[PDB]
Amino acid sequence: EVQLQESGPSLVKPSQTLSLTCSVTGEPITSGFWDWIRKFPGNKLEFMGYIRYGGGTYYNPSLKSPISITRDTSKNHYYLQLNSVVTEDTATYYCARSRDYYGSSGFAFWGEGTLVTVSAAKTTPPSVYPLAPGCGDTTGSSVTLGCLVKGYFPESVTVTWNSGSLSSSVHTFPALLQSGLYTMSSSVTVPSSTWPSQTVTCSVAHPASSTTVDKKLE
Amino acid sequence: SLDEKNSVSVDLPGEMKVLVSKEKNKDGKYDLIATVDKLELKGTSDKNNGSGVLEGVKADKCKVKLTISDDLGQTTLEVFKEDGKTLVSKKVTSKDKSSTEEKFNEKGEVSEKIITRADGTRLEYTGIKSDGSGKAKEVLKGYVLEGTLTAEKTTLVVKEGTVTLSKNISKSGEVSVELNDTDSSAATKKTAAWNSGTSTLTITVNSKKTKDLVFTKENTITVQQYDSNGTKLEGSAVEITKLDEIKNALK
Amino acid sequence: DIQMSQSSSSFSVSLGDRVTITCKASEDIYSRLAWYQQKPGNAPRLLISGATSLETWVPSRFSGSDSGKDYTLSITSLQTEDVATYFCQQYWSPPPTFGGGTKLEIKRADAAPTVSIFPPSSEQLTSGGASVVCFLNNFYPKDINVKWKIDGSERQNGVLNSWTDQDSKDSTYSMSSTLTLTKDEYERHNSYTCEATHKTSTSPIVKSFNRNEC
Repeated sequence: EVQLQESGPSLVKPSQTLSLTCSVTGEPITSGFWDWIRKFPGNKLEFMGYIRYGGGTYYNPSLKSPISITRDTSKNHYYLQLNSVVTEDTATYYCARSRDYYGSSGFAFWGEGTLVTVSAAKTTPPSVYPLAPGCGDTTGSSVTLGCLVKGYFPESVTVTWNSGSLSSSVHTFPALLQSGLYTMSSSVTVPSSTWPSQTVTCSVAHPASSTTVDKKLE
Repeated sequence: SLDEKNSVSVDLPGEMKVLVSKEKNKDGKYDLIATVDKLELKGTSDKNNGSGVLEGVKADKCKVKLTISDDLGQTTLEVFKEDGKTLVSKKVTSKDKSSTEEKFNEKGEVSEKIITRADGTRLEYTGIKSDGSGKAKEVLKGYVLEGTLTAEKTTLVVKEGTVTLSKNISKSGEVSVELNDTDSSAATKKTAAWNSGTSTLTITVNSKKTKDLVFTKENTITVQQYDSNGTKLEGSAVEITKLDEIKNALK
Repeated sequence: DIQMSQSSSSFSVSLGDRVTITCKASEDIYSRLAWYQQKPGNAPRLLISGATSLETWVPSRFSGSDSGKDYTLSITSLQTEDVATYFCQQYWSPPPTFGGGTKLEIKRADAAPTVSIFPPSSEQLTSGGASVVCFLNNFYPKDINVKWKIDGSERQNGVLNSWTDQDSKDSTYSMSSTLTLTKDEYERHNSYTCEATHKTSTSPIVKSFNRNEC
């Protein structure tokens, strides 16, 4: 069965060109319709265009900025190119195969999607701070710890936990922009009998700046 | 047929088309119409994409049935005798232009089979006997290879002098090539080794590798010579275009 | 462009209750409509085609209807696994257009939040900053309030509150609240407190720490 995967940069500056690639496996792109659909920050979906048999294409005429779709049947990859992007081109881009091989139909097979931010702001790595109990009492049955990931820009960081306990409860708080920078946090609850005793560490990765910072708690 | 105002025209494999009604009929099903070889076929479906089964009856009473796959990726067109069970003919066509067209006999047994590949190359089988054997031909661009067929595999053969070249194709599509020369003179006798991993047959004469015959995924054959001492390939591979060229490679 | 309209951005339904989602096209699309289910962190999934034809992976509780004024997607008995956002989309005439999406939230028993306060780290104080955090974990309903008090007086500036998506398993919500000050201002006071006000009580859950305790 087909597998679709989008690839491209997470940050592109206004006036520049956005290029994305869709790597398809399990089926040749020589048959069917292969589309590009984007999801705007307000959770709004938009069809952009498709490439089909013999490299024929169709593009949504309502698009703010013109795009082009090409393919490499040898590589079984197809591409999306949008020149002179604007901040309004910020979205999660998805590639997908139409349901049927002829006619008009829905989008049956989708890729996971890649978030592309269009902004002039400078890429900034996060400052990761460990959140350990602040109080005058020793914990009861379990303990909650966390990690604040502050002031980074291109969205998407990944906080991974490492603890002694093979059972834990993790909460990843959604990133929010304030004064042009992102801040997010994550928490983990583990048995009290396993933290000060057994090391807990948060690993924060920010691909956009090629950074990864591990913070041990306490 | 149906009114443009009343229906959507949908393209299908094998240059076919089907008209799907815009509205559901009095039974809550969409109507389907397609004209095939001057005969209008009819059917209905709970779905409105053009998938389903359509049927019609020839003037000679033969029953015609067209099955359009759920995603419109394939069509199956069957013509049965008036008993609607004994097959007279059957053709399955894919959205990729490949197809299998079978001709049956008086008892409904496939007597002939034509397998068309997406690239247009064909494998034609005739005189198909009850035991799965029969005559075979591979239609390629520029030339035709001939051989036989058995339950196990198809074998196309090319002869030139005392050298016989045999291309085997199993039911799974597996290909293997082999060469045999009845030449006695060890100085002119051809010998060959098959490399499945690369689909290439390396010919040797008088202790020297002479040529590599490559059987491509694109159903073509290419030839490339080895240097004078027979150790490495020279120049570039040249694609065969005529049957004579294969024979020249076997000389 | 045909405008697809989903008038409700979100609903809250009870477990096992019936749900009906509506979709309107600006013009006649003749049931050449598709529906998608999208869960957080996943791509939309084609659920229905031709307005009423379910895809093979869909459970029998789902259905779509043509017989009304517009279009609808119905679930006879809402299961926890159905909490998602549903999008309708027309493919009658180019270009294909989508409805705005209708998000579903599942109801569950009220649950008071587990609250935790955390002082600024040495690493941040070193850089001159000072952020105090309070996690309010596993509560319901979603609506909650956090009040920051420095030495007994409220602080409104420098606050970032982030709620999580409804938990796919227990259906509760969590919220993180950070109060950022400069290290200078921070060291000008001792007691730092966050009060969590929620439906589950009249008296706020209060947590705090004194800056000179270390």
